[PDB]
Amino acid sequence: PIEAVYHRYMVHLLELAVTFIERLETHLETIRNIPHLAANLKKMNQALAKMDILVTE
Amino acid sequence: LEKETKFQKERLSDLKHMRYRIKDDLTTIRHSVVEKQGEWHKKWKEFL
Amino acid sequence: GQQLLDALQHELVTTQRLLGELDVGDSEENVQVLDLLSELKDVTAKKDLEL
Repeated sequence: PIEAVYHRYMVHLLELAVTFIERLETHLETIRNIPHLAANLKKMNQALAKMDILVTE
Repeated sequence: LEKETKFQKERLSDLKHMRYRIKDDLTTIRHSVVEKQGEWHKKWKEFL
Repeated sequence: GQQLLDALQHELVTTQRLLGELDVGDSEENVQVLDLLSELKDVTAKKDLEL
C-alpha cells in the first residue's frame, strides 16, 4: 500500500538519477582535468589581480 | 568573495562617474570650440 | 512486490554504506557562488563594452 506523500521524494530522486544519466561525461571531464576548488581556487585569487591592476591602468 | 563583489560594484560606479564627467568636459570644450570658430569665420570672412 | 521491496532495501543499504564513506559537501552556498560568478560574468561583459 503505497501513499501519496512519498511521491514527491521518489519523483525527485528519479529526476536526479535522470540528470545523472544525462550528463555523466561532463562530470567525468570536470573531475579529471583539475581538482575541485583547490588548484582552481588558488589560480582565481592570483588572476583576479590582473583585472584589478588592468583597471588601475 | 562578497568583498570582491563590493569592490567591483564600487569600481563600475566610479567608471560611470568618470565617463559622465569627461562627457561634460567634452561638452564644455566643444562649446568653446564652436564659439571660437564662429568668431574666426566671421572675422576672416570680413577680412577676405 | 515484497521481493522487489527487499532487493531495493539491500541495494540502498549498499548505497548508504557508500554514502557514509563519501558524505562531504553542502547545497546553498554553491547556489550563492554560482549566482555571484554569473553576475561577475555579466559585469565582465559590461566593463569590456565600457572600456
